[PDB]
Amino acid sequence: VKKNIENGVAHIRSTFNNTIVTITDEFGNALSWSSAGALGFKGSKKSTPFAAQMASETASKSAMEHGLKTVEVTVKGPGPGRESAIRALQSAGLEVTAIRDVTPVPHNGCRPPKRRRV
Amino acid sequence: PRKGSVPKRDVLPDPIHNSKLVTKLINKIMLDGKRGTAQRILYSAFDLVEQRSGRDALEVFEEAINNIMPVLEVKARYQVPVEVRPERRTTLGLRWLVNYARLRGEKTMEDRLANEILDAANNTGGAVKKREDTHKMAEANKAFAH
Amino acid sequence: KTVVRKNESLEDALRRFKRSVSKSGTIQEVRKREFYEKPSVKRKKKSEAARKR
RNA sequence: CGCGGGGUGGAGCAGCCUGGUAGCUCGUCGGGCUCAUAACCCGAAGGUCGUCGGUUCAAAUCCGGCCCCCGCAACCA
RNA sequence: GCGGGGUGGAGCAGCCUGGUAGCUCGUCGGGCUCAUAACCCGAAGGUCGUCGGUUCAAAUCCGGCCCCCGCAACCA
RNA sequence: GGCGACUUUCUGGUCUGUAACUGACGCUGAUGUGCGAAAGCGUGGGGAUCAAACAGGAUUAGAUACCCUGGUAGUCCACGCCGUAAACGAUGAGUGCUAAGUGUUAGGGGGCCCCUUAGUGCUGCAGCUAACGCAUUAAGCACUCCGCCUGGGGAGUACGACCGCAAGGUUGAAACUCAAAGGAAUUGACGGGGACCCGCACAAGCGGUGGAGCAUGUGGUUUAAUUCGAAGCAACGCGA
RNA sequence: AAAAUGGCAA
Ligand SMILES: [Mg+2]
Ligand SMILES: [Mg+2]
Ligand SMILES: [Mg+2]
Ligand SMILES: [Mg+2]
Ligand SMILES: [Mg+2]
Ligand SMILES: [Mg+2]
Ligand SMILES: [Mg+2]
Repeated sequence: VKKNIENGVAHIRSTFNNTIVTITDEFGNALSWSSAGALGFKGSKKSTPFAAQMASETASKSAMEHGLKTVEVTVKGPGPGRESAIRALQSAGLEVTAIRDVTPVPHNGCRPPKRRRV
Repeated sequence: PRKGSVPKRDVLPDPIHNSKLVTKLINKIMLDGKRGTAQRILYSAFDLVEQRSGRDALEVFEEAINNIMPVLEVKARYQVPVEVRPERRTTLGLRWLVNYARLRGEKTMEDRLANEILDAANNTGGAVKKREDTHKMAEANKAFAH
Repeated sequence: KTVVRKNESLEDALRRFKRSVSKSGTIQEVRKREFYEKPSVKRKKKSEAARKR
């Protein structure tokens, strides 16, 4: 009934609209996840680093129940909450083995959406 | 559009209690420059609170103000929770005390004030509630603290 | 991949990570390709950037 | 005529099952903020749970009675 | 020939099921603005087509009259 | 016009050096003849992304927009068609001449430096220019040739022709009407432009006005007459 | 975020 994975990878996805944190095992199966919206942060608040911190904390606490003691941080997107989220993971007590940035960069691939004229 | 800060005025210690805060509280109670009425109200209120409390009037006053004064407040810039200035904190405490005393339904102002300070020491005072309300909104805007 | 050093602060490792990301310039690249710009405009911006350098 | 299901702030919707501990969400109502508007934030009010009995330390909760409502059988005077 | 409707200046509810006139706009007074518009605040205005009937009581039901509208007006 | 992963095949042009050869064989270029962004068009194919149109949501007095969520043609390929773009260096082509300083690309020559050739930038004389500016990459000084202009609007319209599947393209008036259209630069003013600064401007506070009654001024209305003047701030307990 | 308009002469 209870998972027992000591080592996992935490994926933090930071966007200007929202920040999402998911803790997964090394295999990549999700153990727990939390978001600013899930914690009830709305609108501008979701972007704020505090919201990201809280999201990281909530996800980490669940991960500790799964028995995760060491976690690897994977960062995606340019959202401001990324910095707080990484600190919050360690503040929760999950060991951060490593930090990596996985934000996707196309080698001149598909066309982007139009620029907003306002 | 302002050159800079202006030096603040100072108050003489209240003769009865040798406390600056007592002098400041008198001034807030005073209306139309009628000092005598304000002093009369505060001293009478202090005697009443002391009698009912069974503790030193200055002691309960200290406890009351401590409960009323707020650590954090929100100022629009969005509302951002900011540390209240120590001098500002005293101002807010005394201001709320007198204002809430006026809101109270006791016939005489001295009775109102004495009840408020006693209730403020109890932490059941309406001025203390104002502090609580100020703290609630500060916690709500914690994300906007930055 | 930046790995947190033994007996090192997580914040220190995060700082090192931030520096490594800055060296990569991956974030910068992502921001450039957030919105489409006309092909001529790209060349103009590139030329302006060269003039800035 | 049977079988099955349900009745809870103005309303919807849990706890019922696995008794003690009516929650949640809108509609409200007053404030704060917004130039503002909206949104958001803060405080306050409104169901004693369909009803009536029994049991029990304690029942919206369980067991019974009763009523209303719903769905399905019954649908060849 | 058979149905439907006629409610503030306008458009539209209330009628089924008698006692209860609503909404949006316009209007009038104030505010805002250099001024106007927009916006904001407050207020007024409908004998319910018209004559009758019934009823304690009629926008509400019932019977005429007038206006308006829809449909039908066929077979040799 | 354009051309940005790599590989191979086919293929054009250019530049340096040398001075084998030829021996003015050059230059421009009406009419022609080709090529020509994007959009569009035809036929066949393909369809990830993006996205005219179109549809919700929002915004707004309205919102046939801006923003959001979707989304068709199109965007892609082949073969035709179209033949236009602020197709711009708003600068036709060939040639020679006329200060310099400096960067870079592909060479050549001689001792990191110097010299030199063809490009590609910046700076800057003489000279030019209405001015801004240009200045060996002339908008300087000269010669050849071609294209083009002669106030604004009507109007790139009408008619005719030609061309195109169509959309349209090319060519291209007049009646009428005006006394001006314009280029550059200057001084102000202004900006939902910027920087630096002030003032109870705001903020932080305290006490009011707007509600009641009354006093007074004014508007309006009234009257035989309600005397005249003041009219946003800067008329309205103002002349009084 | 929204954010319209203002007789011709002098
Ligand atoms: Mg107006
Ligand atoms: Mg095309
Ligand atoms: Mg779109
Ligand atoms: Mg042309
Ligand atoms: Mg050169
Ligand atoms: Mg008044
Ligand atoms: Mg004008």
